[PDB]
Amino acid sequence: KEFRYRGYTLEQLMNMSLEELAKLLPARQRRSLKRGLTPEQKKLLRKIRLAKKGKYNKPIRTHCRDMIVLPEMVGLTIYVHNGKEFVPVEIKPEMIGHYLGEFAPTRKRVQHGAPGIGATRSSM
Amino acid sequence: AKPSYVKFEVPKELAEKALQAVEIARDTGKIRKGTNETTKAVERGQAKLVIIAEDVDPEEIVAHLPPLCEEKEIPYIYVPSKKELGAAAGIEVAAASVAIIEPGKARDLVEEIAMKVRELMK
Amino acid sequence: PRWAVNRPKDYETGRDLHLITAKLDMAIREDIMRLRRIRAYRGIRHELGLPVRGQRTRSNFRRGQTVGV
Amino acid sequence: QKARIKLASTNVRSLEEVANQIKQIAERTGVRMSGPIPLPTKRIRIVTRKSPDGEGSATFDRWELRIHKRLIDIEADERAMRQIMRIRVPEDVTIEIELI
Amino acid sequence: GQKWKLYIVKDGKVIRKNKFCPRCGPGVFMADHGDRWACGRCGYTEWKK
Amino acid sequence: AKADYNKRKPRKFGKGARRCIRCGQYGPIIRIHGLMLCRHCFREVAPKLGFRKYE
RNA sequence: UUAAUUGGAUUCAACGCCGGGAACCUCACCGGGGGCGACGGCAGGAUGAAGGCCAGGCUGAAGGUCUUGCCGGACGCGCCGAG
Ligand SMILES: [Mg+2]
Ligand SMILES: [Mg+2]
Ligand SMILES: [Mg+2]
Ligand SMILES: [Zn+2]
Repeated sequence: KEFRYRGYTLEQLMNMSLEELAKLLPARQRRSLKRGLTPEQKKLLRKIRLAKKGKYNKPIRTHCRDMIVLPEMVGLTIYVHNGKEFVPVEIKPEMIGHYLGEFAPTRKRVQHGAPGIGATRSSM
Repeated sequence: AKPSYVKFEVPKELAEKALQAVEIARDTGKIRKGTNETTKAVERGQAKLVIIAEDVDPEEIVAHLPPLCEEKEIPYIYVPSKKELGAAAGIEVAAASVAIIEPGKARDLVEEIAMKVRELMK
Repeated sequence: PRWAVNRPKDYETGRDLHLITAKLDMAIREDIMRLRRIRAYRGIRHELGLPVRGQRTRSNFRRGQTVGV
Repeated sequence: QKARIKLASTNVRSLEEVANQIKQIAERTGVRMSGPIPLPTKRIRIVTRKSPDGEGSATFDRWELRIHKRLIDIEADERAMRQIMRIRVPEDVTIEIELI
Repeated sequence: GQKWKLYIVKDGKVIRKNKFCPRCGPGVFMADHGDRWACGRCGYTEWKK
Repeated sequence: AKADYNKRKPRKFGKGARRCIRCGQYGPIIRIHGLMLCRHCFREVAPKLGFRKYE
């Protein structure tokens, strides 16, 4: 009942070069990685590696909704901005390859009320 | 530097050639005030006339120029009053050292007083 | 050819597979369930029964009865 | 040993005047000059909504600019080239001379 | 206030504790980190002893 | 440096990379044949440029 | 309905209309972070005003602020007018 992504365990994915991992991700993620990380994404990755190495034991918050989830981020907790607040996202192995913004909805679910004046032809 | 330092007397000719030889050279020259600025001027030799006034207490930022006097030629003179020093050259404040570099038509009396100070005490 | 099968690059094994009938249905159900377990935007759209591929929903996609004022 | 002269203008009369003067110069000397060939007119059409706001029936302007052209061939002879090179066309006329 | 001290000076001798940045000449003074020569304007990673 | 936080980013595409040369508006810019003029401004200066309404 | 779902137009003569096919920009809305007062004058200021920085904190990110200490020389939003 272990986890496997294309026939590979999580540990095998940990010791994989970035370029090698791009061949297993889908087309959009392969193109994005081939074009390089943005400088803000670079800063976030530096903080993530620092936290993994045993340093920086403070919550990690970010405005980077377009960051792709990588195998080295699994196990951490990251606070992703959704427009007005930073919401907590816990990285699970099955999240590998998705954008962070996919886990921080920006809109509230709609619960409708009673239609008002002007909502029908005979109500105007 | 400061009145509380007996170097020599207050010769009238020294004030005569240190004060009344810069108003006619202000309109034809450059001026660099400030002991922090001049410390570099004096060390690197940028300054041409070091006029050091006796108004700076304590002997903390004044105890740099007299020790550095014998390292370069530094034709140097002293100013009795500070209120009008900026009026003679600069602005309407109290100045500590107004360095003029290469002034126009300000040579004969300056050379004579510099020779007198060289033959006075160094 | 490998570009003609209905499940290229399988998520578990990584091979190029083709499925029919019950296995196909269970694989689709597993894909949707995996999306739902991680609480991805698409999984939430699947749960609420709303369009998942970016459509506008103000005018069309109406299934119900008229509300009165 | 032949020169190609290209002309363009927004005004038909001036264009005609310059071509006729070059023709007179080529007549005043023993030299063959292929007649002024008319190339197709260039038309610039721009269609715009008339109203500054968006209220009322939509109505449109169709603005047009027309640029006429001519082509002249002559054999490069200095006795004839000096006369044509010293002609001054009006400011609204472009003239270009090349040797082929 | 005033910041000009920590330069070792006696009655007639002058020598600076903080050296000048090699890209420029003397007179400009660095910081006193102890770990490295901050130098204020350019920067160096040399691990001053 | 404080003036850095007043300055605009120099874009090369999008609506923000083109302004009317007469009034400064963004938006409905006529790009035909190198003109850079709003639809509003082109209507009132078209006769001065040599355009005519034949039909 | 929402933190906000920016605003105009309602018979013909409002509703693929505002040349309105908005990912950034556009933008006017919402959450958050910074910056700006020619000219007259007040406290002030070379015994140096205002302004500018290597490194590491705070931070979404920032000499924005801070800590560590360097820089440069003449105007001056801590104040009232005024723009
Ligand atoms: Mg609306
Ligand atoms: Mg679009
Ligand atoms: Mg926008
Ligand atoms: Zn315009």
